[PDB]
Amino acid sequence: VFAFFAVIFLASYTANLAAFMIQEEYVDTVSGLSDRKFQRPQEQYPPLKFGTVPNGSTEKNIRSNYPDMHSYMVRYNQPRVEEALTQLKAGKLDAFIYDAAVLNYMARKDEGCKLVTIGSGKVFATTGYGIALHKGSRWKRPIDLALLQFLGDDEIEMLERLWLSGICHNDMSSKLDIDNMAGVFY
Amino acid sequence: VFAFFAVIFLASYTANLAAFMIQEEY
Amino acid sequence: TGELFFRSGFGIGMRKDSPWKQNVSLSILKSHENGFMEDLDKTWVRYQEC
Amino acid sequence: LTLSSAMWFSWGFSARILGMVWAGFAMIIVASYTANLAAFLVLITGINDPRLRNPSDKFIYATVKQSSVDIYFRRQVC
Amino acid sequence: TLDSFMQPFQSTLWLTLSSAMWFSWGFSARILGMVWAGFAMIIVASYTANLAAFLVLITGINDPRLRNPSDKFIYATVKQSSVDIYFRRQVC
Amino acid sequence: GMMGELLSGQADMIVAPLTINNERAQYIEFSKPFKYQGLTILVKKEIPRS
Ligand SMILES: *[C@@H]1O[C@H](CO)[C@@H](O[C@@H]2O[C@H](CO)[C@@H](O)[C@H](O)[C@H]2NC(C)=O)[C@H](O)[C@H]1NC(C)=O
Ligand SMILES: *[C@@H]1O[C@H](CO)[C@@H](O[C@@H]2O[C@H](CO)[C@@H](O)[C@H](O)[C@H]2NC(C)=O)[C@H](O)[C@H]1NC(C)=O
Repeated sequence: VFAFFAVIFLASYTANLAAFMIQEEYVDTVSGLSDRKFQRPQEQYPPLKFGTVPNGSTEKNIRSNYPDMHSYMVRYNQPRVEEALTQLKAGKLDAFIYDAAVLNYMARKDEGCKLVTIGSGKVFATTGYGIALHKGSRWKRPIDLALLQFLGDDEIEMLERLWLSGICHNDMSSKLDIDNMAGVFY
Repeated sequence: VFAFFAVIFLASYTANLAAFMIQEEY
Repeated sequence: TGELFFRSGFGIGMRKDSPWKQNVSLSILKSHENGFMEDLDKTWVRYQEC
Repeated sequence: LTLSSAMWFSWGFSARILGMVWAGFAMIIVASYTANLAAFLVLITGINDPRLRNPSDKFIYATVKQSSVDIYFRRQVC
Repeated sequence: TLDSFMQPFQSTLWLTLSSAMWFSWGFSARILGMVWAGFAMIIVASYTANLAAFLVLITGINDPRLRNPSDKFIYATVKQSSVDIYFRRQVC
Repeated sequence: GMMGELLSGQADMIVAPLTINNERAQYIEFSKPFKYQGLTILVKKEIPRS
């Protein structure tokens, strides 16, 4: 009676928690520049550095948005993007602030457990690339059409699927059980 | 001793047969 | 659901060759580059998650 | 005495050996039952969907008339 | 199936003396003992489900490595064979 | 439709969730986009199982 229902409930709970943890795994990080931590690097454990390579749109935006952050981020990688990625993989660099497309491709191509922050969807100041042409040039009207005509088809989509790819989709713990046992025994 | 190993073996068997059955009966 | 199939952004349309095109586009781009666009977005969309 | 023992081990000389084997069989059975429930508990896409590529009467793939989606659909071949 | 499950178990493993071992291998003092036995049962159930989850936890030309050349993989074929001809015509 | 309000001189600036496509860019002029987005599938779905 009571014991049969008890063992059935125990079996159901075991199966339920097994399926609960089996289809449950996700990784998340800080919210990005909106956080006060990025706004205020000076903390109890200040960030090691912010990898904003100068002479770019990111540098201009960050200088014209948060002058204090731009001044603090002077410990930036000069040579190239690859050196900064290697340094971050080793561990000297704390976080990298750079162009969304290049960083996303590097994440999707590079191996290991390195992932872009959750700000992939919440990318800051999403502007997009472009094909700059001379001021007031007559070439504006055709290209504006033609490239756009590329977009309203499978051309650019398939081409992007071809060139920029690589998998390693930018999506495990045990101490929660110890936390549970500590809480129960408390 | 014997009983701890017995319950560990029972747990391992339950898990093994569960993972086995997860991909059976086609 | 589904992968995005037409990745073209929105736009504020106007009559052809109107004198405002440069200024309207530049102001929209500046506000988007500034925090104004993100602020207007957060308080108006993506503010609910059930 | 066996009538109560069967219920007890279900809810838990050669006679004792038979009882122990029966208890082990019952334990194996309940383990199989819980694994079965776990497996049972463990046991829609974009424009690539065959229904979305080959028209089907079971699905009403409808959009906004005269909108941009109609224009995008009007140009591709299939 | 050796040393594949006991990664965190030994780390967290750290008349009553016999009762603890018995219920591990299975007034307010009896209530505490019953609650401890239930906690041990929950723990061993979690252990077996964790081992089950751990046990539960390469493509064609569409592979990005097979589309974008990579030095970690040596995608080699038979020289001068038909496969070389098929590869010679497509663009990427 | 509403593009008649712009081409026929009824209006002078189309402010709406306007999507950028070919013939619209052909007849009228646009600006830089202020919101990027794609086309997506909406389907009713019931998650829980008793
Ligand atoms: C951004 O541009 C400036 C301007 O050239 C670069 O400064 C040069 O840096 C190199 C390497 O340290 C020096 O040899 C030059 O003398 C510098 N020129 C000047 C005018 O200061 C700077 O390195 C660039 N930042 C990068 C590439 O990240
Ligand atoms: C577009 O913006 C420019 C920049 O402000 C405007 O040019 C100004 O026009 C006023 C009034 O004619 C002058 O007082 C300023 O000296 C001009 N400044 C510059 C830098 O040109 C222009 O009038 C605007 N056009 C429209 C249609 O809005």
